Amino acid sequence: AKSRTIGIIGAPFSKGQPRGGVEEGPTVLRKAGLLEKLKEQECDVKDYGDLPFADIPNDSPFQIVKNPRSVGKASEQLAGKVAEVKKNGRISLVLGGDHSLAIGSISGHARVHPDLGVIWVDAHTDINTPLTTTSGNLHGQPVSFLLKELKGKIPDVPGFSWVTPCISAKDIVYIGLRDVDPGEHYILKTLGIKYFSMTEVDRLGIGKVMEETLSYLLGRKKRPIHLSFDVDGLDPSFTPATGTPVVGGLTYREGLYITEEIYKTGLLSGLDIMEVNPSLGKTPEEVTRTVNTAVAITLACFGLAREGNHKPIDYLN
Amino acid sequence: AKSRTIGIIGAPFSKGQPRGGVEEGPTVLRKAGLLEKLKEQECDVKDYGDLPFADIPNDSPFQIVKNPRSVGKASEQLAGKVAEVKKNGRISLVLGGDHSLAIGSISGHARVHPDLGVIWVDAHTDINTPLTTTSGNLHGQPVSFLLKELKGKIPDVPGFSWVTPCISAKDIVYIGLRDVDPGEHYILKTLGIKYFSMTEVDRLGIGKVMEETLSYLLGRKKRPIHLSFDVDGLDPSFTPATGTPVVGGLTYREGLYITEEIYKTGLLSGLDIMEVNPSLGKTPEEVTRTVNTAVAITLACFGLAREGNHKPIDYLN
Amino acid sequence: AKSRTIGIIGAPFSKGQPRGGVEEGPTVLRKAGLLEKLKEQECDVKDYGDLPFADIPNDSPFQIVKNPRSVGKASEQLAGKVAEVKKNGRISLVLGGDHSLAIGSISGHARVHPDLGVIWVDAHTDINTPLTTTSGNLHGQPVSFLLKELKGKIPDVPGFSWVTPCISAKDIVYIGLRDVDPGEHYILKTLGIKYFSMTEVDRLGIGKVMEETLSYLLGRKKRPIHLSFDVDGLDPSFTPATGTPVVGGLTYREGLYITEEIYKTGLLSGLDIMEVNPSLGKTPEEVTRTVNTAVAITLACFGLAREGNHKPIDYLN
Ligand SMILES: N[C@H]1CN[C@H](C(=O)O)[C@@H]1CCC[B-](O)(O)O
Ligand SMILES: N[C@H]1CN[C@H](C(=O)O)[C@@H]1CCC[B-](O)(O)O
Ligand SMILES: N[C@H]1CN[C@H](C(=O)O)[C@@H]1CCC[B-](O)(O)O
Ligand SMILES: [Mn+2]
Ligand SMILES: [Mn+2]
Ligand SMILES: [Mn+2]
Ligand SMILES: [Mn+2]
Ligand SMILES: [Mn+2]
Ligand SMILES: [Mn+2]
Repeated sequence: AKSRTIGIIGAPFSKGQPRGGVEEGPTVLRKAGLLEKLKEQECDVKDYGDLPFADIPNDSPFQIVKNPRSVGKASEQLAGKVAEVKKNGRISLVLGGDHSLAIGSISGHARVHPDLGVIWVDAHTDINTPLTTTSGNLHGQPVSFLLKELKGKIPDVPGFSWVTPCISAKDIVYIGLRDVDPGEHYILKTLGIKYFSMTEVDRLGIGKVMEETLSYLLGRKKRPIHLSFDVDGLDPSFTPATGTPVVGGLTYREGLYITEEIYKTGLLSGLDIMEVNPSLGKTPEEVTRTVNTAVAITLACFGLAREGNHKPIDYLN
Repeated sequence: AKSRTIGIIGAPFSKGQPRGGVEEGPTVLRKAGLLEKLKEQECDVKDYGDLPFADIPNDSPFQIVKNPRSVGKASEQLAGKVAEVKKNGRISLVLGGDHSLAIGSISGHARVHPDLGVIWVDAHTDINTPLTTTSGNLHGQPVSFLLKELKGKIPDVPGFSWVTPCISAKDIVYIGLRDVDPGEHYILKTLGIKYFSMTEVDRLGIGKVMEETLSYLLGRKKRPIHLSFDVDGLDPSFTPATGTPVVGGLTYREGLYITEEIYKTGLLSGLDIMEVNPSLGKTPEEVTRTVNTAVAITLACFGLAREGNHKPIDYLN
Repeated sequence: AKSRTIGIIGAPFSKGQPRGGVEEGPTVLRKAGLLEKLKEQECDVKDYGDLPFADIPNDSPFQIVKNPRSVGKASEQLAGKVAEVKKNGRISLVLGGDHSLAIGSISGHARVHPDLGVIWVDAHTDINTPLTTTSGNLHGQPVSFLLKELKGKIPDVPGFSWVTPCISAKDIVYIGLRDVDPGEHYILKTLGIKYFSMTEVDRLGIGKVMEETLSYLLGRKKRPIHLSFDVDGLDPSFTPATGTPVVGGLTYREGLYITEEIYKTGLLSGLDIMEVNPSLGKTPEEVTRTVNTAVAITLACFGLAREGNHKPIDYLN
């Protein structure tokens, strides 16, 4: 089935942020048996392997922006790989790797499906520009590079000349926001982007959040869905092995609900599983908890339901 | 009052599953002060003791089905004990023991009140038949033995010739589901059983879940309610000393809400507190946490309200 | 701005309850950087200091009521300090200290704003009278001293002759109740006080809870809001270093939701942050978790939003 035909892309890349270990995310998600688990769920899985990201020595900052050429090149390569998977009629499944890789993942997905609408699950908006950033970490900026409305607000950053903004402010929905920088809040409000911060989740419940998200993106006409999932979108009691944990996040149940609802549209076309950092657990159990939650999230995207699943056969015979 | 008149039955039985210790459930719930706590809540409590379950040596399997004669006999004896408590005008309170004991609890209760509706609080449906089961553990099959629509799908299992299905698929509501076998999902869907898996709980909220459950069972006419509570229905952060724990369960609040709402009907007629296994805690605190949550759930069933309680006297005099 | 103009009052007082350490609540909230954090959020903060509470030797009980003169005097002094802050056109921010101090905090606030409405966030009603109390702890009685409908039910307690009931039963809404004494439940029902015990929160969701609370208090016309927040209203998994912890409380998210909603009215006029006890943590982390949650609560009251905040400047220039 279309909704269960997958192309796995490993993106072992960490230079969009300063914490070592996020490059081990594809390895640990594979070691947990993600591919096997998906195959046991009637998925047609093709593994495109782990992208080689050749070292760029002397990758000096663009102002405060760290490793621009490396981040630019990794996303550029990933865009080509995602476009190939999309041309092969498969849902692209990007195993990260820091969230700067979403530049390549969506850009690549938008080359084959330009009418796509994004669902961004994160505690963070990742919408800082190279000029509003105070950290210079590119995993906090991918959305600014992708938005058509911010063309003219993005300076010429080395490694990013290949980037053409592929999404309008109306084609993205945020879910799980709770750590937004002033520049980002300003951008979010002046561009009128649709979002459900934890405040809206608390007000409405995840049921109405999903009803509104899917209606806002798909109401007019069915279109492909790109879900960019930052594991820090979920509460640190579920995904603690991550770079930027923020308290009061989405529960394990809320995460499964989001992904179950997306599955049920039959329109998932791209998926990013990001910011899993296996060297950031306080104990080895914190690492396995994060990886297991990330696996459970991914499996929900491709049909795994809490009410159960069965094959189209008579089990009472 | 009818809703606070109780007959306690201990069912120290473990052979419906492979993990030792669940037979200690009645002991540990009693030691926690359950009887005394109920009496402090204006309950008329009579203790019918712990059933003796005389050893059946040479209880060889029926195909893959383990200890069929022992499970069959324990349920058969429990049905007789429950029918006696029901004849004595008391709400039967079965302290388990594994969930295969629900065969006897509900069969026994249905002898006195054949019009009863069942609320099944669990992470599992427990509706495998002796032919769909892959484990052969009878705690995973009690509902299949009880359903009238499955008559002809249940083979002649040694120890179960006394069983006559007493409930129709429309007389049961499941709450908390999150671990359903394929055969069970097939049965659940083809029989059109009403259920609220974690997915529906997430979508609707526990408020609407309870409104729908009580309307669905009591809308046509008021009838007696049998609540079969498996402690694994709740999240393992609340009930960890249990055999088959599954992440993402019902919260402590959701468990208290379900039982509050049932109490308020004035129609609770039978209660099962099952799967408490005091030898399955990782620490002694995990055991006391489980037992305390089970006690709290029980007290809500017999009137303990979070808003408070008061006697019909003038407290300001 | 009115909603961000604050007068800080430290109330290091513990004699309304028997557990030592709650007098250290103002110290630990200050050490966490509360004042500085408020100033970084565009608040105009004036610090009125920590009240000196002189020892009252020979403070004999009034029946079972412990330290009546000390509790009466601390509240009396606090009422004078709150009235001063209110006359200076600032929102009074009381850092406690036990909940007995709410006698002084609301009485003082009502002298300047007699039309105020009270939101009481707590696991408890604190509405026991000196005659319904079984513990004799005055932090479990402040509402009874304040209610006009209970005039004639409050005996002449030494230290409280200065007290004039300033609020009617219709001017108070409780949120998070789950541990109510019989006498308190009787008072709550016979006076017809509006409340959302954890049962109503579970039923309605915090969104509807807040909608109803604000409509019930502000419906007729805008009036000043007094939020008396007891950190035990929140679940002990968020605020464990407190005297009277009760399981199944409001979540970190729900607490922030209540305070974000109150901020948005622009009508917060009085705030109490009570029952933080830094000597009641099991680990040093339990203390920092409680203090951090209490800081987050206070900050949402003065504008800190989870969707983010920005200054009225062009961030894209
Ligand atoms: N503290 C946040 C908000 N802004 C910061 C930045 O701009 O560097 C961090 C970005 C998180 C990226 B993430 O969502 O992929 O984790
Ligand atoms: N993992 C579940 C689903 N089905 C399995 C089986 O058929 O043996 C397990 C039974 C649990 C019993 B219980 O609900 O009483 O806890
Ligand atoms: N268990 C409660 C209810 N009544 C008791 C009392 O009257 O002393 C306890 C007081 C807690 C007050 B507090 O909310 O300020 O913590
Ligand atoms: Mn991100
Ligand atoms: Mn993030
Ligand atoms: Mn069960
Ligand atoms: Mn179960
Ligand atoms: Mn209080
Ligand atoms: Mn309290």
